[PDB]
Amino acid sequence: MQIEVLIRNITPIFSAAPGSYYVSLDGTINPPQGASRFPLTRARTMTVVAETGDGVAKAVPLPIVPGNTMRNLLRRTMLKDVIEPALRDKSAQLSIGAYATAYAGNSSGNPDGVPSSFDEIVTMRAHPFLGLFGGGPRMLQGRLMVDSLYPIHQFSQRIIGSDYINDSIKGGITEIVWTRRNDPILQLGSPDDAAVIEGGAQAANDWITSLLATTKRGLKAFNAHEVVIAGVKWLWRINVDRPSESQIGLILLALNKLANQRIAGGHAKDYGRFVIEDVILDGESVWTPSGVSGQATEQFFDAIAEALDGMTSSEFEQFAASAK
Amino acid sequence: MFVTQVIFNMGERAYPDRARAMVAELMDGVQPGLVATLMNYIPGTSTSRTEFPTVQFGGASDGFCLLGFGDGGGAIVRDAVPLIHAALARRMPDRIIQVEHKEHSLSAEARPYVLSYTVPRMVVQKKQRHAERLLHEAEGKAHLEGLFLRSLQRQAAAVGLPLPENLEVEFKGAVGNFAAKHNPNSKVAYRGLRGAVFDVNARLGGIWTAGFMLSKGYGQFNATHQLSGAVNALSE
RNA sequence: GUGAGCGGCAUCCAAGUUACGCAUCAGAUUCGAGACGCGAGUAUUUCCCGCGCGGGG
Repeated sequence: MQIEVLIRNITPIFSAAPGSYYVSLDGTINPPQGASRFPLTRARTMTVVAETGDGVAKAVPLPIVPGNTMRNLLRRTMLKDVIEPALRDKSAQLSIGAYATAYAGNSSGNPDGVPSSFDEIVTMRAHPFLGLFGGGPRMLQGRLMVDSLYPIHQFSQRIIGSDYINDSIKGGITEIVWTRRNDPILQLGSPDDAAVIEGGAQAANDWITSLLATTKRGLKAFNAHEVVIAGVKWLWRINVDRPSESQIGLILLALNKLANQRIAGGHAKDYGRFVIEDVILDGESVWTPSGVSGQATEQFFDAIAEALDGMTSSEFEQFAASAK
Repeated sequence: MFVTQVIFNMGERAYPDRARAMVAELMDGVQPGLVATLMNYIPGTSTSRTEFPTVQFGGASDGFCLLGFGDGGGAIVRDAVPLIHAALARRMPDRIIQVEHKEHSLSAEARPYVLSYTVPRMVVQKKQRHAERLLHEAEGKAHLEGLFLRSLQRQAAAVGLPLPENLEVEFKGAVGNFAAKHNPNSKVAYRGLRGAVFDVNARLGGIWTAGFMLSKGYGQFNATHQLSGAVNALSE
C-alpha cells in the first residue's frame, strides 16, 4: 500500500554529509591550493540518473534526506505523539531494554542470531508499532518501507516520475551558510562588564595570554555548511507490506502529527521545518486542510484507536527480551 | 616575505616614541635577551644599530603597534608579545589590553604606469635650506627621490624581496608639517610631512617602510590599504 | 654375430543436477562577518655610533 507525501519545507534542510570538505570564499568547491581555505559541511547528496532534456542518461548529484533519517523521524514521531501518551494514560512503564529497542530497533549491539517461534513472529508482526519496524535482538522483518526524501527536480523525473512535473525546479537548490565563533575577549571593553569574572581584568589578561601561548584549540572558528534552500517541494514515498487496519491508522496519525517534528539537523538554527502539503493513499488523495481525514480514512482511525486504548507494555518487553 | 603586525588596544592614541620608551621601561631587567633583541642592540652592549631595524613601532589610532620583518622579525614578535602583554597587564591593573595579530604578505611587482602612494610620516628635514626648496619641484625632487629609492632598496635587501631594476618615482607633495620631540620637556624638535604623495610604477603589497629612522615610529605606511582609496572620508 | 636379433598400452566415457547476503540502525549536537590601518605632535642637539661621507629621539 503506497503512501506519497508532498512535503514543502519552509526552512532550509541541513543533512550533513560525512567528511571534511573544504571551500574557499565565493563558494568554490575544493579550491586550488594557496587561496584561503575553510571547512565546508556539504549537504547529503545521492547521485541519480536522469536525462536533462538531452535524451542521454547521466549520473548527477541530487541533494536528498537519507531514507534512514526519515524512517527514524517517523518512528520517533509515532512514539512521542501517539504511542507514548497511550502508555502514559494506562500508567504502564517500559523497561529500559524495551525503551531502547523501541527507539533504536535493538537493545544492544549483539544480535541474538537465532530465529523466532511462529506464534511470537505473528504476535509481533500484528502489533501496530513493532510490526512496522521490527528489529529486536532476534532479527525481525518489519512491514514498513521508508524511502528517501527526494526533492522534486529535473534530476528526479527519472526516479519519482512525471506525476509531479508541475512542481519541478530547474536550477540548484543548495546554498552555503557561513558561521563564526567569537571570543569573549573582543566584547570586553570595560572592567564593569568583568565585574562577574574571577580575578577581574588581571585574570582575563592571564587567560588571553594562555590563549595566545599554549592553547593551539581556541574559541575562534570561521566555517560554513551547505543547506538545501527553503521552499523547494519534496516527495516522500512510504510502502507497507500487507498491513492491518491498525498499522495504517497509526501511520496516518503519525503523518498528522509529523509537522511538529524537524526533518534533520540544524536544531540551533531552526532547520528542518516543513509542512505536509498532500498525502496520497494508493493513488487517492486523503489529505484535508485539517489533516489526514475523510470518510475513506475513518476505519483506519477507528482501528488504531481500538488498538491504542487496549495495548500494554507486555508486547514491548517480550520483543526486547533476548534468548541468549 | 611575511610581515607580522601586532596592535595593543590600550584605549588611547599614544605617540610611538613614548610607546617604545615605556615598553623598554616595563621590561627592565627581566629577560635581558628579549630587551636586547627588541631594542635592536648589539649583543653585549646597549647601543642601537645603524643598520635597518628589524623591530618596528607605529602609532595605531587606538594605541601602539609592533611590526616584525622577516622570519627573524616574526619570531621575535611571537615570543615577545606575551611578555609585553603581561607587563602591560601588571602596570595597568584596571584596564583590559587587547592584542590584534595580523600578517601581511610582502610583494612588489612592476606596472607600466604609476599609482598614487602617500604616507602620513616622512622624515624629510635635513637642512633648513632644503626646507624652503620645496616651492620648486625640480630643486627638491633630487634628495626626496633619492631618499625614497635608497629606503626602498635597503628595506628590500633587509627583507630579501626582489625589486625591478627600473623604478622611477616623481613626488607630488604633502599636506602639512608637524613637530616632534624626544620628551615633552625637550627643546629639540624635527619637521615631518603628512600626506607625502609620490607615484611609483610598481605595486606594493602589504605594509611598507620609507625614509630612515623608522624604529621610533616614522615612515610606516600600508600601501595596500591606500590602494583601496578610502581617504575620501575626511571631513567635518 | 652384447640370451643378441623382432614387438604402439591401445581403443570408448558429461562432474552434472537443486540453493535469496538477507533481516534490524537519525551525521547528530555548538558557536556574531564584525572588528581592525598614524584624523591628537608644535622646531635645533652629544657621548658614542656605520668608519672626508653615512647616525641615535
